[PDB]
Amino acid sequence: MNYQPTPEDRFTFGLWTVGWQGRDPFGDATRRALDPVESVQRLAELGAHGVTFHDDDLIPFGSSDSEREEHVKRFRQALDDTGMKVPMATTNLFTHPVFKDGGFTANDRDVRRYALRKTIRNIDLAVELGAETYVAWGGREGAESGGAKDVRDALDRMKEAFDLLGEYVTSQGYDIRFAIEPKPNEPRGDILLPTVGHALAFIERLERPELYGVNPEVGHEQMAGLNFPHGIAQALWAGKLFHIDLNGQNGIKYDQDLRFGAGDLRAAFWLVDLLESAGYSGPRHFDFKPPRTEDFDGVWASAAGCMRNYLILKERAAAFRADPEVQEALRASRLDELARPTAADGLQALLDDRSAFEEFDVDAAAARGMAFERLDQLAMDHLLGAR
Amino acid sequence: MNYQPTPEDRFTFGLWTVGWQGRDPFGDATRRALDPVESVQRLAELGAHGVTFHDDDLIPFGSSDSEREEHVKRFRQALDDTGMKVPMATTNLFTHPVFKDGGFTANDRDVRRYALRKTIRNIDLAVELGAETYVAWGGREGAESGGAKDVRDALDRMKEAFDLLGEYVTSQGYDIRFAIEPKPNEPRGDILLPTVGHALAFIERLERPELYGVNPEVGHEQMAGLNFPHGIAQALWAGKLFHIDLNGQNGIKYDQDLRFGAGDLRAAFWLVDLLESAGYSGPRHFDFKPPRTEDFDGVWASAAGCMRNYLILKERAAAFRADPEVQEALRASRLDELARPTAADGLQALLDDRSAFEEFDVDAAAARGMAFERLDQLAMDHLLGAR
Amino acid sequence: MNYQPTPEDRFTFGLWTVGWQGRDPFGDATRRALDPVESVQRLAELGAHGVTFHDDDLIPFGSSDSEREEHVKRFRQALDDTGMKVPMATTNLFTHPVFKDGGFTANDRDVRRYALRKTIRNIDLAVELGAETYVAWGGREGAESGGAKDVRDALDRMKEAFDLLGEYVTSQGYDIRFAIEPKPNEPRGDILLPTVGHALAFIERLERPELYGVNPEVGHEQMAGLNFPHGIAQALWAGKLFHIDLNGQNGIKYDQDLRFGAGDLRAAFWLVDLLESAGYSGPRHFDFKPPRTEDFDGVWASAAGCMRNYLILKERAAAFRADPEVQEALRASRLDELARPTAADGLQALLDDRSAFEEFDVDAAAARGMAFERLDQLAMDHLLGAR
Amino acid sequence: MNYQPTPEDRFTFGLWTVGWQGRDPFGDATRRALDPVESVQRLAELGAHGVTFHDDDLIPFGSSDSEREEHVKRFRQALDDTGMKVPMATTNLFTHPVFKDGGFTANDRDVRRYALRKTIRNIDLAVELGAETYVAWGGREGAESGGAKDVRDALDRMKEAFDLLGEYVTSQGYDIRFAIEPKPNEPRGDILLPTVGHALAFIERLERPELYGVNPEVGHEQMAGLNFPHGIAQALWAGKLFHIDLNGQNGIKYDQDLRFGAGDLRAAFWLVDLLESAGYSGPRHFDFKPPRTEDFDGVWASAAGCMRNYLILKERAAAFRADPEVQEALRASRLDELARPTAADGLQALLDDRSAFEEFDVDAAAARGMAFERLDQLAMDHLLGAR
Ligand SMILES: O=C[C@H](O)[C@@H](O)[C@H](O)CO
Ligand SMILES: O=C[C@H](O)[C@@H](O)[C@H](O)CO
Ligand SMILES: O=C[C@H](O)[C@@H](O)[C@H](O)CO
Ligand SMILES: O=C[C@H](O)[C@@H](O)[C@H](O)CO
Ligand SMILES: [Mn+2]
Ligand SMILES: [Mn+2]
Ligand SMILES: [Mn+2]
Ligand SMILES: [Mn+2]
Ligand SMILES: [Mn+2]
Ligand SMILES: [Mn+2]
Ligand SMILES: [Mn+2]
Ligand SMILES: [Mn+2]
Repeated sequence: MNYQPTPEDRFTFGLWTVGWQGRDPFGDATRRALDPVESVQRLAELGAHGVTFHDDDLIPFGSSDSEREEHVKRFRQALDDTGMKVPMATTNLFTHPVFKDGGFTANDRDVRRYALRKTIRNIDLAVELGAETYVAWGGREGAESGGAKDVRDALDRMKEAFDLLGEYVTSQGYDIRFAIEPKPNEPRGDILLPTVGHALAFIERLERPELYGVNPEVGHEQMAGLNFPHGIAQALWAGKLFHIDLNGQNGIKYDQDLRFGAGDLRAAFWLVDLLESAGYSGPRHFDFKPPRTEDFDGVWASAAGCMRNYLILKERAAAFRADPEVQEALRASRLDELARPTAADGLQALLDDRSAFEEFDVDAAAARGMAFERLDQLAMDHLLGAR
Repeated sequence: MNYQPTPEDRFTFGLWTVGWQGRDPFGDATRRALDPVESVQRLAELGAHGVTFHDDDLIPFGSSDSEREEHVKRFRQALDDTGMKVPMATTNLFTHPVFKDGGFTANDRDVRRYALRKTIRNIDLAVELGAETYVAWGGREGAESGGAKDVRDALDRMKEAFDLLGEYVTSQGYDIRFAIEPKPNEPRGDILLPTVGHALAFIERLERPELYGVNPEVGHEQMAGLNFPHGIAQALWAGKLFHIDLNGQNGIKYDQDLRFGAGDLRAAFWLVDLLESAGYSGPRHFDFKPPRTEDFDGVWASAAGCMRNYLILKERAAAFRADPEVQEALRASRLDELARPTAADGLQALLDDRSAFEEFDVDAAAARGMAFERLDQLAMDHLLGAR
Repeated sequence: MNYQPTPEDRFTFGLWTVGWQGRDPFGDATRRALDPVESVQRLAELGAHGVTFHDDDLIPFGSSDSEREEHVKRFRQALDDTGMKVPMATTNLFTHPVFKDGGFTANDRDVRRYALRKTIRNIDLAVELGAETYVAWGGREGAESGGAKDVRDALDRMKEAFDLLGEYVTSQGYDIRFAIEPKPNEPRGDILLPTVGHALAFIERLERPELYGVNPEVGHEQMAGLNFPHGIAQALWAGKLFHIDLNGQNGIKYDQDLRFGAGDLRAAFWLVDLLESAGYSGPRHFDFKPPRTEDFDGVWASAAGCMRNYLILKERAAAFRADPEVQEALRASRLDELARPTAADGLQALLDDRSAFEEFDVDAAAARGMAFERLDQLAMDHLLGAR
Repeated sequence: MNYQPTPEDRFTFGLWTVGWQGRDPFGDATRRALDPVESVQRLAELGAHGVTFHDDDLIPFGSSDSEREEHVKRFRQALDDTGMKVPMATTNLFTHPVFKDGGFTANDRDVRRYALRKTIRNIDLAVELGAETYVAWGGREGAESGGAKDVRDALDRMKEAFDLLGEYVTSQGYDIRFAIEPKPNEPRGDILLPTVGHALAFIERLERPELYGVNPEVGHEQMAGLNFPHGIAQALWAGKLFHIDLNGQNGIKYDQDLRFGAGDLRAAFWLVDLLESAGYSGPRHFDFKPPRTEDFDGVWASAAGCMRNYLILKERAAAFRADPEVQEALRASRLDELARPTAADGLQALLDDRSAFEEFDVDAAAARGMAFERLDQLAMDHLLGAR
């Protein structure tokens, strides 16, 4: 009873994940830097389907056009040697000090123009390597104090930047869509577009809303104490689940980025149940950090655990949905009824229907138990293999 | 140096606020029930502009049409005697046991039809009494376990219900708009549309989005650790701030509903700064609960404190914005620059502008300090009257 | 592969758990009251070992001595008929309005004397029914505002009350110990002795510290975002784990009291691992509330799930500790070394040991990986039965 | 109406506070390193009384005995030139990779011995420079996973280390006491002794408890959602408030370390009220980080704000306690009664007192209002200078 990933499972990792050196707010790096070529080779051996990158992970900041081309050629040869793909790319608009007050919403206009230029340069590269999605995480957009940022002005600036990127992609005829990734705080005291809901609402005000979706991260919605699977169902309902970041988090605290399955395990089960039942077909991307207590062996074990945990949860959710006893429990809890329209008969029919009010027996309806605890215990039995 | 409210300040209170008997999950009521007529009279004496109600606060559940009319006539006479208005009304779809699994999203179809009928009956009453806004708080919509609610089906049901209410209002020619009020949890384990962002996004999928806005509550966004003034700026940016619920909360815990100004005082200051500077012209509604430790004297002192605290914050934010030293600090922090377009010159101009990339001096830009702490201390000096 | 509880498993429940009518801050009861005799009989049938009670759960507040004796005789006959025991008892010092500002720390001296009298009356009853532990949950001790309670004065009053109860027990020659149960908030804004640590520290200032221990609750330490199993290890380290309250909670929010195993499942696994490995021999008490969505069938299914979940976790933690591959992993992570004294050689020997400083190779030591992720994945494999 | 600090106010700062370069988990330093001599001079000019240090802030890790002496001589001359003192010192047992699994509780025994040696070397230096308090923050003691640390073994190791340090100090005849500083998480997933309560309880198990107290930090207890002033009153009640770390934090999130007065302003007011009324006479130490958005001018403005905010709160709490109207309100809320013994008459007298039970009028007592909201509004009026 083994669970082996194959490239067909669509598992992807950022270069910055297995490549994290372990530098935290309180400590120095515990591991040497990894050459991107080595990460591509090691991930291919574990069964991953591909990798993602920020511009700065692949081409060191400040590289001349000569070194740039060299870094790209070497990477490209590693992808050719292993069959690994690059489904998503993003920009680093958070490390360099110039971004201390943001990229797209920095108060300084000069920095905002620079941020757009750095981004556009990377979209060209992403298209060349075949990415289908371009993510945007505005980690420096926000503030630590109230007077430092007028948020209405900041959203105008954020809209302006995304509308210019949409103009660029359409002008070039590229087949690439954008995915905004929300985070409530860290590194800024409060970050703009803090949750999936805030990001979905913002997209509706862009000039071409169809080019943009969300890239939610498990641990970021949990940093606000929200239900991850409910946020994802809202993103699927809106047709905006363009990409996803998988990891684990233990509650409202700093962003841990533990391997997928760590953190809230029941949430991980319901998330896999939802992705598989809704037919999500994008990459299963892991944005995690092998703890700094680990050496290289531990990095590879942590990345392998990410894939393993998804495969086990996939099997348990499938057995759960397939069990006839569960199907009867879902009927007993009226899941079937939730799926039917409340009033396909229309407004006038509802208004004339005495069974909906005048003669509705509230006490009989109220006495009906929901049977949700029997259903939840079947789900627990299935996750634990005690079924 | 006194701060007296007058009806011109637009301060409103729910009957359920000063009328809360003090029953909590762990204890019996500490105060006798108040007759709505008495609350109208006492609030008019403190300087309030009006009151709001849930159908069940005014007409006891189960009342025959005869008692209904009687409860309304008496209320109407109290409004005439004091000059108090009724700017908002709402429905109780949470107390009666029939609503244990929700109103609009209950799994039982019969309950969902009943919920719509109970709501429609109250919209007619609200219009008769002159309300301009009808709020919807789906406190029972959500779940305690994963299998109990398919959220995509639940959002279809929630959309269906709001679309039918929109059809009803337009069919009757009423001048009333709806305001959805988000809450992340309590009484359900997780509530649907948990934050202002989730509610704004949902409204964009309704058949007539222009009839719906949000009614955010200070304490509810703080229950998710979010920045209230940032959520309100997003609601104003979208043109959807239809009404607001003012109160205080000390962090992520049960919903406290303390008087306005209690809880996060700095957030209260920035919220008042924003409402007044954006020109919000709706009611300043207090949805709070005088602590159960209080007698009737304490209820009235708590409600008076609500208004007083808003008036003091209003004065301090106005002195803050009016101070020439603050105006120079805002320029020093580049608030002026955040308000200017990043690229009014257009995409092609940005792409050809070498000053935005090729010749951008990142190090010089990065070395520029934001001066946000000097600005924040001026704001602190102003709030404390140490300026 | 079934998991049947027997009285030998020591599973206990409060009358107030399966007896919760479902009244919440926002809603009326959804279930009729249960006669204590019926709960005793139903729990005996599910395999429980016993029940616990607050004075007010067994004898309705205000009962004359005649009704009191009657309520006791009936209960006593049900215990005799089923073989159920009563290992713990407690006092209700939170429901009646008189307790609105606390019991032992109320500002009114008269209420504090009354609280002690009500408690003493119940200790006599508890001893008569054979309880070995008397719990104290000061749910009303605390405040919603800063000036309302001087905490140093409040701790003097709390010490005085516990010292008088200790004097009473010793004077009567009773074999009963006290267990203080911490809760950070709810129903008060902030409760005194908010966590296990605060309660252990307070006990050290009592006149006879040996008579007092703690009764930690899973969900209460999680309401402060703390690690439950770490708090329990500290209570075991101090020799103060007198009783325990088992349930589930999903994070920092209102006190949910879900059935045990719900909430943080990994925490539940590590807690069972610790109770069983440390040899905890007290009752396994469930302080939970079957959700108000349930009818009587759902109440009994929820209580049965509590016991089932403990039994499954017990089996998985035992298989985890018994696996030779886990034993080698623990050695690989140096768990063996953590158990050895750092300096049994003494201070002078450590000071003269050049291998501890002057010649310590920090870089070699730092490069050693902890292998914690391999170990954690083995634990995950074991919990899920994927091992 | 100015608030100027003087050395008599006892304001102190760590070298690491104004010296923070701005490196965060997501970004590079934004400011150049400061020479400790320059910080001493600048702080003396702002009115500080002294500075504190970790060994590594003063003498770069790895320095030979020759460079060590040089770093000390230069520092010593700056203290002589300005009249600044050094009231506290501490050890860095968290930055170097060797400490990745902790100092005193690392699984590797060799690292634990090294940690003690590094600490002892610094206690000698601290005594030489005149420190009266030696702080211990075990930031790396804890874990990210359950199996990685047996907590009972870890507490044995932590007790062993503190007992050896106590043996060393007494053996040398030094007049220095230890202060343990709690933090619930960050950098480890969960840190041992997470709150003031956990640290006070642990001290009671040391061989010489009188040598140890706590160094609580505002932002750390708030990271667990706890009430800072209540934790401090418990530490004062126990006679263990040896030192204090002042700063601001906005809720449960990463450790922000904002300047004092930022964060929870009402908590800051009640904390100052308590320190001043209890007569705390130790240093008023600021452990904060000027935001990375700032240049050197902003660093100095942030440090000056720390002192200013304490002085303003000190004035408002003193006016609050001195107001006759407040004194009458405290009597109205029975603060006077909370300070009197509940039963100085003794147990037997309480048991025979019918006024405490048999004839206690619970309904009359329950109807008495606490008048806490009037009292809290007076406190708000006083903090805002609207009084
Ligand atoms: O920009 C980095 C990514 O876009 C993101 O997914 C980070 O790794 C933050 O979660
Ligand atoms: O339905 C009640 C209201 O709509 C709401 O504002 C409540 O008082 C919850 O906050
Ligand atoms: O007083 C009730 C109990 O002592 C306690 O365990 C409650 O059920 C709160 O958790
Ligand atoms: O060890 C550093 C200190 O002891 C501490 O106060 C830190 O600055 C963490 O808060
Ligand atoms: Mn993350
Ligand atoms: Mn991410
Ligand atoms: Mn509320
Ligand atoms: Mn509200
Ligand atoms: Mn509880
Ligand atoms: Mn309990
Ligand atoms: Mn800190
Ligand atoms: Mn500190």
